[PDB]
Amino acid sequence: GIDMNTDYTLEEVGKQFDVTRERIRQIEAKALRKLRHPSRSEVLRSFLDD
DNA sequence: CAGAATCAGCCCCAATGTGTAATACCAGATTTATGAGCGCCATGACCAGCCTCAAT
Repeated sequence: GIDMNTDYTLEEVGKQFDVTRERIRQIEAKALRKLRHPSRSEVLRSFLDD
């Protein structure tokens, strides 16, 4: 739910993008892995107050 | 000329407004909590080539 009124489910997103649900899942997992890769999001890691 | 009436002037009585510096039971109806169940977005496991390199 980023920069929009509401979020969209994975199936509606796949339908809008003409991409299967599993391919959408794999692309999301690749994006999450790339964000978990180091040398990035250092301020995001610093955003924890514990 | 003195009389008292109905109007302004005057006066007594009531009213509000102020007061600082950090019982009993009976019956009939309703609802929240545990009963399971359909159904599913998303977890874990494959599995075909287009996209990305090598030797001659």
